[PDB]
Amino acid sequence: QIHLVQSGTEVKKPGSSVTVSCKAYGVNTFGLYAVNWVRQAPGQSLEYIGQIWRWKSSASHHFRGRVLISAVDLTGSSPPISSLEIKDLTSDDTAVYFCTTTSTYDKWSGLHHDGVMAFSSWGQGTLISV
Amino acid sequence: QIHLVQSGTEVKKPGSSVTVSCKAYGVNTFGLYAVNWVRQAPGQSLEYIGQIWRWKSSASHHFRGRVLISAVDLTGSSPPISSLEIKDLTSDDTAVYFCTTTSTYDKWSGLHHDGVMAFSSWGQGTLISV
Amino acid sequence: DIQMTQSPSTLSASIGDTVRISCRASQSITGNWVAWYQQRPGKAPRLLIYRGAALLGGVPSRFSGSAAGTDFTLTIGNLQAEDFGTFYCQQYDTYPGTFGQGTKVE
Amino acid sequence: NLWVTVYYGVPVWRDADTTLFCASDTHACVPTDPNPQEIPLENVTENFNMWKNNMVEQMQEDVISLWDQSLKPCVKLTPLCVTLNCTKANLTHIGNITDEVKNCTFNMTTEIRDKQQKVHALFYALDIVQMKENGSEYRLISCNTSVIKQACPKISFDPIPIHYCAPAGYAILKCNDKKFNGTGPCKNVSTVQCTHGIKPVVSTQLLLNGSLAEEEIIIRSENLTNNAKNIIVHLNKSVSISCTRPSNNTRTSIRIGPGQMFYRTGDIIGDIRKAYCELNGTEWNETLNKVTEKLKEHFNKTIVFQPPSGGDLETTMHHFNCRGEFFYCNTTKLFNTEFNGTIILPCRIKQIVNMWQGVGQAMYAPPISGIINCTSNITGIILTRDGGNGNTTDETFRPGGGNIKDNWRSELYKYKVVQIEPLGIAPTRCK
Amino acid sequence: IIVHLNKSVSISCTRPSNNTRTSIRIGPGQMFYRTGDIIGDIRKAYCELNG
Amino acid sequence: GFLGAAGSTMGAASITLTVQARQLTVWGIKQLQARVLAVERYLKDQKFLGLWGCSGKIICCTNVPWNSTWSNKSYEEIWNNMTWIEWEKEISNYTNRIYDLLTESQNQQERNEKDLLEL
Amino acid sequence: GFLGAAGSTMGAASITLTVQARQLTVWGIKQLQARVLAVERYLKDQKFLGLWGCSGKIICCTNVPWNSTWSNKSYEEIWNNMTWIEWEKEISNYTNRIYDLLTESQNQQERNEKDLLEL
Amino acid sequence: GFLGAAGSTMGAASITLTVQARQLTVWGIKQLQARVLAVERYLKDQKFLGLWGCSGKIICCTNVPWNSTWSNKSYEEIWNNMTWIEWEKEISNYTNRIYDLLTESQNQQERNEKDLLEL
Ligand SMILES: *[C@@H]1O[C@H](CO)[C@@H](O[C@@H]2O[C@H](CO)[C@@H](O[C@@H]3O[C@H](CO[C@H]4O[C@H](CO[C@H]5O[C@H](CO)[C@@H](O)[C@H](O)[C@@H]5O[C@H]5O[C@H](CO)[C@@H](O)[C@H](O)[C@@H]5O)[C@@H](O)[C@H](O[C@H]5O[C@H](CO)[C@@H](O)[C@H](O)[C@@H]5O[C@H]5O[C@H](CO)[C@@H](O)[C@H](O)[C@@H]5O)[C@@H]4O)[C@@H](O)[C@H](O[C@H]4O[C@H](CO)[C@@H](O)[C@H](O)[C@@H]4O[C@H]4O[C@H](CO)[C@@H](O)[C@H](O)[C@@H]4O[C@H]4O[C@H](CO)[C@@H](O)[C@H](O)[C@@H]4O)[C@@H]3O)[C@H](O)[C@H]2NC(C)=O)[C@H](O)[C@H]1NC(C)=O
Ligand SMILES: *[C@@H]1O[C@H](CO)[C@@H](O[C@@H]2O[C@H](CO)[C@@H](O[C@@H]3O[C@H](CO[C@H]4O[C@H](CO[C@H]5O[C@H](CO)[C@@H](O)[C@H](O)[C@@H]5O[C@H]5O[C@H](CO)[C@@H](O)[C@H](O)[C@@H]5O)[C@@H](O)[C@H](O[C@H]5O[C@H](CO)[C@@H](O)[C@H](O)[C@@H]5O[C@H]5O[C@H](CO)[C@@H](O)[C@H](O)[C@@H]5O)[C@@H]4O)[C@@H](O)[C@H](O[C@H]4O[C@H](CO)[C@@H](O)[C@H](O)[C@@H]4O[C@H]4O[C@H](CO)[C@@H](O)[C@H](O)[C@@H]4O[C@H]4O[C@H](CO)[C@@H](O)[C@H](O)[C@@H]4O)[C@@H]3O)[C@H](O)[C@H]2NC(C)=O)[C@H](O)[C@H]1NC(C)=O
Ligand SMILES: *[C@@H]1O[C@H](CO)[C@@H](O[C@@H]2O[C@H](CO)[C@@H](O[C@@H]3O[C@H](CO[C@H]4O[C@H](CO)[C@@H](O)[C@H](O)[C@@H]4O)[C@@H](O)[C@H](O[C@H]4O[C@H](CO)[C@@H](O)[C@H](O)[C@@H]4O)[C@@H]3O)[C@H](O)[C@H]2NC(C)=O)[C@H](O)[C@H]1NC(C)=O
Ligand SMILES: *[C@@H]1O[C@H](CO)[C@@H](O[C@@H]2O[C@H](CO)[C@@H](O[C@@H]3O[C@H](CO)[C@@H](O)[C@H](O)[C@@H]3O)[C@H](O)[C@H]2NC(C)=O)[C@H](O)[C@H]1NC(C)=O
Ligand SMILES: *[C@@H]1O[C@H](CO)[C@@H](O[C@@H]2O[C@H](CO)[C@@H](O[C@@H]3O[C@H](CO)[C@@H](O)[C@H](O)[C@@H]3O)[C@H](O)[C@H]2NC(C)=O)[C@H](O)[C@H]1NC(C)=O
Ligand SMILES: *[C@@H]1O[C@H](CO)[C@@H](O[C@@H]2O[C@H](CO)[C@@H](O)[C@H](O)[C@H]2NC(C)=O)[C@H](O)[C@H]1NC(C)=O
Ligand SMILES: *[C@@H]1O[C@H](CO)[C@@H](O[C@@H]2O[C@H](CO)[C@@H](O)[C@H](O)[C@H]2NC(C)=O)[C@H](O)[C@H]1NC(C)=O
Ligand SMILES: *[C@@H]1O[C@H](CO)[C@@H](O[C@@H]2O[C@H](CO)[C@@H](O)[C@H](O)[C@H]2NC(C)=O)[C@H](O)[C@H]1NC(C)=O
Ligand SMILES: *[C@@H]1O[C@H](CO)[C@@H](O[C@@H]2O[C@H](CO)[C@@H](O)[C@H](O)[C@H]2NC(C)=O)[C@H](O)[C@H]1NC(C)=O
Ligand SMILES: *[C@@H]1O[C@H](CO)[C@@H](O[C@@H]2O[C@H](CO)[C@@H](O)[C@H](O)[C@H]2NC(C)=O)[C@H](O)[C@H]1NC(C)=O
Ligand SMILES: *[C@@H]1O[C@H](CO)[C@@H](O[C@@H]2O[C@H](CO)[C@@H](O)[C@H](O)[C@H]2NC(C)=O)[C@H](O)[C@H]1NC(C)=O
Ligand SMILES: *[C@@H]1O[C@H](CO)[C@@H](O)[C@H](O)[C@H]1NC(C)=O
Ligand SMILES: *[C@@H]1O[C@H](CO)[C@@H](O)[C@H](O)[C@H]1NC(C)=O
Ligand SMILES: *[C@@H]1O[C@H](CO)[C@@H](O)[C@H](O)[C@H]1NC(C)=O
Ligand SMILES: *[C@@H]1O[C@H](CO)[C@@H](O)[C@H](O)[C@H]1NC(C)=O
Ligand SMILES: *[C@@H]1O[C@H](CO)[C@@H](O)[C@H](O)[C@H]1NC(C)=O
Repeated sequence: QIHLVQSGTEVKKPGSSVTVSCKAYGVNTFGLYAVNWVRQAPGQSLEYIGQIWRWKSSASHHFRGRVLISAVDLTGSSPPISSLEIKDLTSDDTAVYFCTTTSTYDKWSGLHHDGVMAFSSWGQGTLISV
Repeated sequence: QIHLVQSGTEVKKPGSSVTVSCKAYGVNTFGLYAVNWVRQAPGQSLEYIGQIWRWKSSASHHFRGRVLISAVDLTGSSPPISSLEIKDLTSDDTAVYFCTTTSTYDKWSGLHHDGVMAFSSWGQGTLISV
Repeated sequence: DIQMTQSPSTLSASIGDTVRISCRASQSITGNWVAWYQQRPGKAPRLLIYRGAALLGGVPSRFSGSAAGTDFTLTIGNLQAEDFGTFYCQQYDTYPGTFGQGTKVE
Repeated sequence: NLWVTVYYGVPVWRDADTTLFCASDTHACVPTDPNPQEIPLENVTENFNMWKNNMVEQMQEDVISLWDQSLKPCVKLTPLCVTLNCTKANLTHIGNITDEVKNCTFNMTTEIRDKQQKVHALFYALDIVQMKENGSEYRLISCNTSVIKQACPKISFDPIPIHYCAPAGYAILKCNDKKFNGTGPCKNVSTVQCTHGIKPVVSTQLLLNGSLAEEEIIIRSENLTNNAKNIIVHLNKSVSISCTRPSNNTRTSIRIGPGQMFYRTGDIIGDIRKAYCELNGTEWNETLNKVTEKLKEHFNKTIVFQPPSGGDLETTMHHFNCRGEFFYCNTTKLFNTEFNGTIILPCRIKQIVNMWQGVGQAMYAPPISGIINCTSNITGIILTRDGGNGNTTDETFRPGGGNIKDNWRSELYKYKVVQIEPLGIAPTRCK
Repeated sequence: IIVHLNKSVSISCTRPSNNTRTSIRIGPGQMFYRTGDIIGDIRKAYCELNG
Repeated sequence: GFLGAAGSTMGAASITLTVQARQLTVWGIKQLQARVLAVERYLKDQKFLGLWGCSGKIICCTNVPWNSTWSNKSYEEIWNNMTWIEWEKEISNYTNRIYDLLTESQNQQERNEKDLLEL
Repeated sequence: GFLGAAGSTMGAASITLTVQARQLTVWGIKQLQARVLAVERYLKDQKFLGLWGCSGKIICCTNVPWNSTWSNKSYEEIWNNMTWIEWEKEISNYTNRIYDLLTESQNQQERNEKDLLEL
Repeated sequence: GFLGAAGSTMGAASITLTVQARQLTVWGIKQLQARVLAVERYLKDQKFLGLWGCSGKIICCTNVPWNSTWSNKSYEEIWNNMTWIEWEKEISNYTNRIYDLLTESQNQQERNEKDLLEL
C-alpha cells in the first residue's frame, strides 16, 4: 500500500525556480527505499532526472548544478517527503515530473543493480509549464 | 585428599639396616598409584632412590642390591603401606627420605612417561642420621 | 642420563615483581617432559608444573611455564610472600629422573 | 629428510563416556542381533576402575525409564484413599496367615458419580495404617505420601537379559583376569561391541540369578577401611533357594470407574500357611565357611555374622520379586553366628511397593490366583561392617542393602567404554 | 514507542510485612502453601526512586 | 582384527589398517542422538582428511618436511620399538601445528597448480 | 529419467547413470528417522566406493582380473542381451568376494606407491 | 577470519577460501533437527562438488569453455573491480545452465578415459 502524492500544476516564467514535493504514504523509511525523479515531455519518452538513495543525492550530467533533490524521513504527523528544486527554468522544461519509489532492502532482488534501479511505484505526476 | 604419613627420625650406626614406612591415606590402591622413594642430602638436591609400580619394584643403579622396596594394599584397618629397607649404611646416607605417590590411571596424563614419573603428592619426610 | 642445570642460583625480588628461572638440559626433550617444584624451608617440596606448561588444581594462575628444546622457563607474576624458597626443576624423559640444583627466591 | 605421513585407522583409544545402544533377544530397547564377537588384544595392559564407571548410571536410568513407561497407561487408584473398616478375617471355611490378613469394608465410587458401592477386600497388615490408637479405623500406607497406580495385568515382571552395545567410533574393553577385584591393571584384555546379557534382577541382601566367579570368591568394595561402604561378595558356586506361598488367593475385580478395574483378594481358599523359602543347610554352611576364609585375607580378626541391627521392613529383610509377588523374607537363621538338613525362612507378602526410591511413587501389585512356587540361585551377598572401637577381638558383618547400583556393579565390573581416535601422523621417507 | 536510555535510573522496591508461610496437605503428596499470618510492619509495599 | 594391533609396533600395525576403517519401528531419543553424533564424527574426520588432499586414502603422503623439534627419534626407533599410543602421546603438543602446516601446503599446491596450468 | 532404461540392456543403461545418481516447525519423529536413515545409507555407499579408490566417480576401473568362475559368459552377451537386474541376480553369490579383492587391491596399490615414492 | 573477505575484490578473496571451508543428555527436538539439517546441507554441497570432479578441492578447474553470453566482461574488471556478491548476482540466471554443463563434461571425460584405457 504505497501511495505517492504530489503537488499541483505550476505555471511559471523563464528565469525562475520551482519545487515539487512527493509524500510517500506506506514508505516506512527512505533508508530502505530509493526515490527517483523522472521527466516526461509532452509527447516524448521518459527521461531520468535524479536520485536520492541511502541519504545521498545525485543527478544526471544534463542536470548537474541546476537540479537539487532533498528528502526527510517519517515524522510525527507527516510521511516521508522528497523534494525536487529546478533552477533557471526555460521553455524546454515544460513536462510532467514523476516520483518513483523502489525498495532496496532485498539485496538479491532484481529491481536494482548497484544504484541504477527499477521504478516499482509511481506518483500521479505534476505538470510544469514554463 | 592424599595424606602421606611417614615414620619418625632414627639415628643409627654404620653397618646397620633401617626401615622407613609410608602410609597413604586417600590412595584407593597401588594398582593405580605409583610409589616413588627419593633422597635429599642436607644442603643438596633431590636424588631418586626407587619405585614400586604395578606391583613391580625397581631401584636405580647406585642403589641396586642394598635398597629393598615393598608395599601392601588397602586392608581392613590400615591404608596402603610402602616401605624402604636400606642395608650397609655409611656416613654418606644421612639425609631426608621422601615418599611420593603419583596417579597412573589416566594413560594420556602428562604426569608419567612409561615408568619415569613426576611426583604429585609428597610425604613429610624422615630424617636419617648415621 | 640427562643432567639439568639452573643458571640463576640466587635471586632477590620484591612483592609484585616478576621472576624468570631457566633450566638447560644436556639433551633436547621434544616431549616437554619437565616438572617445576617449590620447597619452603623445613617442608616437603610441592609440585607446581608438569609437561612444561600445565598447572595443577589449586596452583595460582600467576605461575606459568614455557618449553623449547633444551631451554625451559618458569615465570612468576605478581610475586607474593608465599612464593619463597628453593625452586626445583626435574626431567622425566629418560631413566632415571633427575632434578636441578634449585634456585633461591625471596 | 623425512616427511609427514597421515594414517587413518590407527589403533588408539581414550577413555570416554557416551550413550550406549540397548539390545535384547521416548525410550525403546528393541534391536534383536546380540550376536557377540570378541577380539583379544595382545600385549595390552589396561587400567580398570569399577567404582567410576558410567555404565551403572546408564543402567539405573534405563531401568527407571522402562518402569515408568510401563506404568504410564494403566489404572490409577486415587479412589482407594478411603477410610477402611477393618476387622479380623474369617478363614475357618510354619504358621498360618490369620494374623496378617485383615477383612476391610469400605465405600467406592461406581462408574456413575451419584451412587456408591459398599465392598470388601482382604489386605495385608503391612499395607495398612491405623488412624486411632484403639479403633477399627484404617487407611492405606501410601495415602499420605503419593498416589498409587495398579500394576497393569499385561505387565510381565520377569527380567529379560539386556546387552549394551557401543556405537560406531567406540568399543567395549573387557578384562579377562580370572581373579579381578574391579580396580587396577588388567594384562589379558579383549574387545567387544556388545556386553553379555545382564538381567535387571532386583534384590536386597542376596544377589540372585547372576553370573559366577570363574576361580574363587571375590570381595569387592570401594573402600575397605570405610565402614559405610558396602561389601559385595561374589561366589563361584550358587546356592539353590526355593520360595513358595501355599495360600490359594481369589483374584476378584471391582469396576471403580468408566473402564477402570481394580483387582483384589476375595478370600483365602485353603492351605492357610505363611510363605516360606527353603534352602539347604550344608551348602550354606560350606558357602559361609568359604566366605569367612576369603575375608580372613583382608581383616586380621575373627569374623562373625550378625543379623541387621535395625530399621524398617525394607532395609532389614531380604526383598525380592517373582511371579509378580513381592516377598520380604526374614534372614535371621542365616547370618547368625545347627544348619542340618533344610533351612526354612518365613516371608511376608506386600502389595503396595515402592521399588525405586522416588520413582513411580508407589505400585499396587494385584494378587495371583494360584499357588506361587519359585526357584533361584544365590550368587552373591551384600554385607556391611559394623563400626569397631579398636578394642574388640572380632569384626561383625551384617547383611545389608543400600543402592541398587550394587546389584549391577557386580555384573558390569569387567567392562570399559573407550573412544577410537583414528588419525595418526608419522615421519616417513615418502614425498 | 521504545525509548532506550544511556544512563540507568536505580529503583529499589520492597515489601516490609513479615509473611508466615504455612502448609496444608490437600491430597496424596500434594502440599499447598499459604499466607498463615502477617506480622512485623504492616505498611504497603513500595518502590523508591531518586527525583 | 579390530584393534588387534594395539600392542604391536607401528611397523606391523601400519599393515592392514583398513580393518579399523571398515569397522568405523519407533526409536528412542538416545538411539537417534547417538546415530546423529556418529555421523557427525565421521564427517568431521573426513573434513580434516579432505583439507589436506587425503580424501579417499588410508596411507596418505604429504609434502611437509618433518621438523626435528617435533620429535628427534630415529626412523628405526620410531617404526621398530614403539606403539601408536605411545607415539601419539609423545607428539601431542605439535598436532595442531602439523595440521595447520598440512592445510597451508595443500592450499599452496592448489594455487601453484592453477598458476602452472595458466601458463 | 529416474530408473528409466531399467528394461534396457546394460550397454544402453551405462550411458546415462548420472540421471539416476543425481536423485540418490515440529517435523515429527518419523521424518527425522527417515532423514537420518537416508543419510546413513548414502554414507555407507560412499564408504564402499572410497574403500576401492573410486570415491568421486560413476564409472571406476580397477586392477582385479575377472575370474571366469564368477561368470563365464561372453562380453557381447553381457553387454547386449541381459539387463542389470538379471546380471546382478546371476552373480549374487560372489559379490562379497569381489568386494574383498577390490579392497585388498587398493591397499596393495597404496603401499606400493608409498614404497616407490620412498625409492 | 570468517567472511572477512566480503567487501574485498574477488582477486584478494580467492586466496583465502579456507577459513570459510574450515568453519562450515536430552538435547531437544530443535537442536537435533538443526544438526540433521546442517549435515544435509554439507552433504548436498559435497554431492554437487563430486558430480563435477572437484570432491576434495577448494579451487577446481574444468574443461567447460566460458560462453560470452554469460558474462561478456573483461578479466581485469571481474577480478579487480568487483566483489563476490555482485558477481554472483549478475550471473544468477545462467547458473543452472553452467552446473549442468559441468556434469556432462565430467561424464564425457570418464567414458573417454575408459576408451583410452581399452586401447
Ligand atoms: C533513523 O536513523 C537514521 C540515521 O541514524 C536517520 O537518517 C537521517 O535522516 C535524515 C532525514 O530525516 C537525513 O537528513 C536529511 O539528509 C538529506 C540528504 O542531504 C544530503 O544531500 C544534500 C544534497 O546534496 C547535493 O547538493 C549539494 C549542494 O552543495 C552537493 O554538495 C551534494 O554533493 C549533492 O550534489 C549532487 O546532487 C545534486 C542533486 O541532488 C546535483 O545537482 C549535484 O551536481 C551533485 O550531483 C546535501 O546538501 C547534504 O549535505 C548536508 O549534510 C551533510 C551531512 O554530513 C553535511 O556534511 C553538509 O555540509 C550538508 O549540511 C548542510 O545541510 C544540513 C541539512 O540541511 C544542515 O543541517 C547543515 O547545517 C548544513 O547546512 C547531504 O549530503 C537532506 O536533503 C535533508 O535536508 C532537508 O532537511 C533538513 C532538516 O534540517 C533541512 O535543513 C534541509 O533544508 C532539507 O529540508 C528541505 O527538504 C525537505 C524534504 O522534504 C523539505 O520538506 C523542506 O521543506 C526543505 O525544503 C526547503 O529547502 C530546500 C533546500 O534545497 C529547498 O530546495 C525547498 O524548495 C524548500 O525551500 C536532511 O538533511 C540524515 O542525513 C539521515 N542520517 C544519515 C546518517 O544519513 C533516519 O531519519 C532515522 N529514522 C527515523 C524514522 O527517525
Ligand atoms: C586386587 O587384586 C590384586 C591382584 O589381583 C591385588 O594385588 C596384589 O597386591 C598384593 C599386596 O596387597 C601384592 O603382594 C605384594 O607384592 C609386593 C611386591 O613384591 C614384588 O617385589 C618384591 C621385591 O622385588 C625386588 O627384590 C627382589 C629380591 O630378590 C628381587 O628379586 C626383585 O627383582 C626386586 O629387585 C629389584 O628391586 C629392588 C628394590 O625393590 C632392588 O634392590 C633390586 O636390585 C632389583 O632392582 C619381590 O620380592 C616379590 O617377589 C615375590 O612375589 C613373586 C610373585 O611371582 C614370587 O615369584 C616371589 O618368589 C616372591 O614371593 C615370595 O615372597 C612373597 C612376599 O613378597 C610371599 O608372599 C610368597 O609366598 C613368596 O614367599 C614381588 O616380585 C611385595 O613387596 C609384598 O610383600 C609384602 O607383603 C607380604 C604379604 O604377605 C609379606 O609376606 C612380605 O614380606 C612383604 O611384607 C613386608 O612389606 C609390608 C609393606 O608394608 C610391611 O608392612 C611388612 O611389615 C613387611 O615388611 C617387613 O618385611 C620386609 C621384607 O622385605 C622388610 O624389608 C621390612 O623391613 C619389614 O621387616 C606383597 O607380596 C600382590 O603382588 C598383588 N598381586 C599382583 C598379581 O600383582 C590387590 O591387592 C587387590 N586389591 C585389594 C584392595 O585387595
Ligand atoms: C531366577 O530364574 C528362575 C528361572 O527362570 C525364575 O523362575 C522362573 O520364573 C518364571 C516367571 O516367574 C516362571 O515362569 C512362569 O511359570 C508359571 C507356572 O508354570 C506352570 O505352567 C506352565 C505352562 O506351560 C508349565 O509349563 C509349568 O510346568 C507350570 O505347570 C506360568 O504360569 C507363567 O506363565 C506366564 O508367562 C507366560 C510366558 O509366555 C505367559 O504367556 C503367561 O500368560 C503367564 O503370564 C510363567 O511361564 C518359571 O516357571 C520359573 N522357573 C522355575 C524353575 O521356577 C526366577 O523367578 C528367577 N528369580 C528372580 C527373578 O528373582
Ligand atoms: C504508517 O501509518 C500511517 C498513518 O496511520 C499510514 O498512512 C496511511 O497510508 C495509507 C496508504 O499508504 C493512506 O491511504 C491512502 O491515502 C491516499 C491519500 O490520498 C488515498 O488517495 C488512498 O486511496 C488511500 O486511502 C492513508 O491515508 C494514510 N494515513 C495517514 C493518516 O497518513 C502509513 O501507511 C503507515 N505506514 C506503514 C509502513 O504501515
Ligand atoms: C577410605 O576410608 C578411610 C577411612 O574413612 C579414609 O582415610 C582417611 O583419610 C583422610 C584423608 O586421606 C584422613 O584425614 C587426614 O588424616 C591425617 C592423619 O594425620 C591428618 O593429618 C589430616 O589433617 C587429615 O585429617 C583420615 O584421618 C583418614 N581416616 C582414617 C580412619 O584413617 C580414606 O581416605 C578413604 N579412601 C578413599 C579413597 O576415599
Ligand atoms: C602439552 O600438551 C598437554 C596435553 O595436551 C598439556 O597439558 C595440559 O595442560 C592444561 C593446562 O591447563 C591442563 O588443563 C590439561 O589437563 C593438561 N593435559 C593433560 C593430559 O594433563 C601441556 O600443557 C602441553 N605442554 C606444552 C609445553 O605445550
Ligand atoms: C465397622 O464395622 C463394624 C462391624 O461391621 C461395625 O460394628 C457393628 O455396628 C453395628 C451397629 O452399631 C452393631 O449392631 C454390630 O454389633 C457391630 N459389630 C461388632 C462386631 O461390634 C461398626 O459400626 C463399623 N464402624 C463404622 C464407622 O462403619
Ligand atoms: C469379610 O467381611 C464381609 C462382610 O463383613 C463378608 O461378606 C459377607 O459374608 C457373609 C458370609 O456368610 C455373606 O452372607 C454376606 O452376604 C457377605 N456380605 C456381602 C455384602 O456380600 C466376607 O465373607 C468376609 N470375608 C472374610 C474372608 O472373612
Ligand atoms: C570356589 O572358590 C573357593 C575359594 O574360597 C575354592 O576353595 C579353595 O579351593 C582350593 C583348591 O585347591 C583349596 O586349596 C582351598 O583350600 C579352598 N578354600 C576353601 C576355603 O575351601 C573352591 O574350590 C572353589 N570352587 C570351585 C568349584 O571352583
Ligand atoms: C526374624 O526371625 C528371628 C528368629 O528367627 C526373630 O528373632 C527372635 O525374636 C524373638 C522375639 O522377638 C526372640 O525371643 C528371639 O531370641 C529372636 N531370635 C534371634 C535369633 O534374634 C526376629 O524377630 C524375626 N524378625 C522379624 C522382623 O520378624
Ligand atoms: C534495600 O537495601 C539497600 C541496602 O541494603 C538500601 O539501599 C541503601 O541503604 C543504605 C542503608 O544502609 C542507605 O544508606 C543507602 O542510601 C541506600 N541506597 C540507596 C537509597 O540508593 C535500600 O534502601 C533498601 N530498599 C528500600 C526500599 O529501602
Ligand atoms: C466364619 O464363617 C463360617 C461360615 O462361612 C461361620 O460358620 C463362622 O461362624 C464364621 N466365623 C467368624 C468368626 O466369622
Ligand atoms: C586370556 O583370557 C582368555 C579368555 O578365554 C583365555 O582364553 C586366554 O588363555 C587368556 N590368556 C592369558 C595369557 O591368560
Ligand atoms: C607381543 O610381544 C611378543 C614379544 O615376544 C611378540 O612376539 C608378539 O608378536 C606381540 N604380539 C603382537 C600382537 O604383536
Ligand atoms: C524396449 O525394447 C525395444 C525393443 O523393441 C527397444 O526398442 C526399446 O528401446 C526398449 N526400451 C527402452 C527403454 O530401451
Ligand atoms: C576496503 O577498501 C579499502 C579501500 O581503500 C581497502 O584498502 C581495504 O583493503 C578493503 N578491505 C578489505 C578487507 O579488503
